Amino acid sequence: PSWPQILGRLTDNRDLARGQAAWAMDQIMTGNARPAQIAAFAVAMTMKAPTADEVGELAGVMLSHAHPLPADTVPDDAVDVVGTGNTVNLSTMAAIVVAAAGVPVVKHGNRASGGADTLEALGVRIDLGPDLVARSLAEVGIGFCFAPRFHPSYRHAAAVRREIGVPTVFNLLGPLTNPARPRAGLIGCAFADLAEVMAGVFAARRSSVLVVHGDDGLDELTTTTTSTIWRVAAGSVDKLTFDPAGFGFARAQLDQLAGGDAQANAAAVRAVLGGARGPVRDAVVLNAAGAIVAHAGLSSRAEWLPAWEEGLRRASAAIDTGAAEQLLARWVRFGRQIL
Amino acid sequence: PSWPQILGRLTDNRDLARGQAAWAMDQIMTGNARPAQIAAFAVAMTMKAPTADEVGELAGVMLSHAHPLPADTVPDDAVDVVGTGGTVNLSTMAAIVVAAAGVPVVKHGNRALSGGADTLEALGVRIDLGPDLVARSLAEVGIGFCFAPRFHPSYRHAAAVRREIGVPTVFNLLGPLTNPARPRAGLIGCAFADLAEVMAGVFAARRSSVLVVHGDDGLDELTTTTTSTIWRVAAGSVDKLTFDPAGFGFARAQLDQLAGGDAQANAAAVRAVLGGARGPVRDAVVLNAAGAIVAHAGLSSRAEWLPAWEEGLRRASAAIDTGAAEQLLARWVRFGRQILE
Ligand SMILES: COc1ccc(C(=O)CC(=O)C(F)(F)F)cc1
Ligand SMILES: COc1ccc(C(=O)CC(=O)C(F)(F)F)cc1
Repeated sequence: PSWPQILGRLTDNRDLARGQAAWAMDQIMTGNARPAQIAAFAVAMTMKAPTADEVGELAGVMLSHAHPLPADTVPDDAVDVVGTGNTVNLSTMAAIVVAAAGVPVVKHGNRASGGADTLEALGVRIDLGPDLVARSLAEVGIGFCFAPRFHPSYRHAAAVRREIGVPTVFNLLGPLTNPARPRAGLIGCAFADLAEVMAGVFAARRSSVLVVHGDDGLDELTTTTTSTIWRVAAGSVDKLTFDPAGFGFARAQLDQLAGGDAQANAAAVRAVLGGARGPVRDAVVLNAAGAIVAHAGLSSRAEWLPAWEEGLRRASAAIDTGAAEQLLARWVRFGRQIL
Repeated sequence: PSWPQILGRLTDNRDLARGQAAWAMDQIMTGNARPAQIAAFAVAMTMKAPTADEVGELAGVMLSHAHPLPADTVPDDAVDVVGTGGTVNLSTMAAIVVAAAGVPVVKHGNRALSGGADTLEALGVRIDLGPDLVARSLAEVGIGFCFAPRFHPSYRHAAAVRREIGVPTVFNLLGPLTNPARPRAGLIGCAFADLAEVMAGVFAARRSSVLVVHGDDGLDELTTTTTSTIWRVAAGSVDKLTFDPAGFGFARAQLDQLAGGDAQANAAAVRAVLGGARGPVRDAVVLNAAGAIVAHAGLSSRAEWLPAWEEGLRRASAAIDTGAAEQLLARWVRFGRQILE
C-alpha cells in the first residue's frame, strides 16, 4: 500500500480495494501523511465518488483514534441532530427541542458559523472533557463533544480541510465519528448521492437513523419542497420521498431557512424558543420530529406515520410549553456552575 | 478568485472560468500556494479533464516566470523531441539523430530509472548550463538542453508536490509546453490519448507545427509494438490520424525490447544504436526521429503525408549510418568539456 497506488486508483475512477481507505486514513491520523497527500486523497476520493465501504473505513479508523466518553455514561438511546453542510441554526435549535422532549442528545462539532459557535453565542460552554460531557448528559439531557478535544489526531486533516476550503468526503465524517457513538439521529446531507452512502454506513452499525436530503439541496428536511429520506434500521435502508405538506406544513422559500453567523443564529434561537412563529420554527419542528422518529426506531415498534404524528406533537409541545427555552437556560446554567 | 471557488468548480466537474487556471498557476509560481492547495488543484484538474484553454493558461503563466534564452539565439526552425512520461531512451536517441540530420534540436528536462538528463550525463554531456551556453551549443553543435530547475526555479513548489503525491497529473503535460527555447515544431509523445488531444489543441493555438503522438500500447512515443494515434498540428488546425509503421516495412516488436534501465544501461544502448546496431530500438528511434523531421517540414510547407515520412525515415537512417549521429554526440560532449577553459 502506498499513496501513488491509492491515488492512482482513485484518479483512474476506480473503487479502492478493501483496507486501502483504512490505510490512507491511518497514515493521516498518525501524522505520517504529507499535507499534499491528504489533499490529493480528499479530492480524488470526492471526485471518484466514495462508496459506503470506503467511508466506513475512514470513519472507523478515525474513531479508533478518538477519545471515548466514560463507560456507561451515554444512554443507549442518545440521538444526534446535525447536517454535513449552512443549517447550523436549524440543527442547533432542533437538538435543543429534541432534548426538551425527553430524548437524550449528544452533538459533535467545532468552531468554524459552526455548530459550536452558535452554542457559545448562547452562553453554552462547548469545550468540556469526557467526564463533564457525561455529567451534562445526565443532568441536562444534552451534551456537546468538542471535536478538537476528542479527535486530537485529526488536526492534520483539519488543517488541510481549511487550506483547500472546498467540501470533500471528509465533510461526511462529522456525523459518522460522534465520539459518544449515539445509535440514533437525524443526519442531513446536501448531496443525495452522498446521503445514500452515509445511510449505508449507518446501516452496518445497526443504528436507527433518518438520513435526510431536501430535494432543494438542503442538508435537513426542508419545507420548501419534498425531501428524500434514507430510513435506516435493523441493518437495512428504506428510501422514500417525504412531503411535509401531508402534515399541514406550508411551503416556504429557501432564503427564509438559511442560517447566518453565530450571533444571527443565537438571535434566531432565542426568538424561536420564545415562541416566534414562521418558516424557521416549522423547519426546526420538522427536523426535531425526525430525530424523535429515529429515536423511536430503537425500541418502539411504532409505525412510520403514527411515529411522525407523535414526533411533531412532542416537538411543538417542547417549544410551546417553554420546555426548550427552559432546557437551554439549564444548559447555560450547568456550564457556569462547573467553576 | 480563490481556491474554494476554483476547486469547488473542478470537483463539480465544470470547466474553469477564463483566467482562473492562470490565477492558480500564478499563486503556485510565486510561492503563495500551500502544498495542499497545489495538490488539490493538480488532482482536481486531472479528474475533471483539463481543456486546451486551461492548460494554455497554466503553461503561459509558467513561461512568464521562466528565464528565456538570449534574443535571436534559437533558430527559427528548432524542434523538440520529448514524451510526457509512460521512453527517455528513445526520445534522447531520436533527438541526437534529428540534430544529426540537420534539424536544430532543443530539449527541456530534469534528472529523474534514468531520466532524460541522467542518460545524457552518463554519456558525458553537460546538462546544467545557463541560457548563453545553451545558445552556443545550439549554434556550434546543433543541439541544446535546457535544465528545467535552472530555467524554471519558481516551479520548485509544484515539483515538490508532484513527487509527494507520485500520481500523474495535468502538470505532467507542462514540460513540452514550457520549453524555455520555445521551439515552434516537434515530436511530442503522451501516454494518454485524451490528454494528447488537449496538448495538440494548445500547440494549435500557438500555431506550432507538431506531431503529438500516442502509442496504442500506452507508449509516449511512436511505437513499433503496434499502431499509434497522431494529431498532426499545423496552420492552427488539427488532423487526427492512425499510424501503422508496418506500412513502412517496420516489423512488429515486443514492448520489453524497448526497455529502459539505469543511466549506464541507457548510455550503452545509445552508443549501440548510434554505432549502427540494428533491431527494434533503432527502428523506434528512426521512426520518432522521422516524426520530428516531418513536423519540422510542416513549418515551411504542407507536403504530402506519406512522402514526407519516407524522406524523414531516409534522413534519420542516413544520419545514423553515415556516422553523423555518433559524431554529433561526440561534438556535444566536446563542447561541454570546452566550457571549463
Ligand atoms: C487541532 O486539532 C483539531 C482541529 C480541528 C478538528 C475538527 O474540526 C474536526 C471536526 O470538525 C469533525 F469533523 F467533527 F471531526 C479536530 C481536531
Ligand atoms: C528545484 O526547482 C525545480 C525542481 C524541478 C523542476 C522540474 O522538474 C520541472 C519540469 O520537469 C518541467 F516541467 F519540465 F519544467 C523545476 C524546478
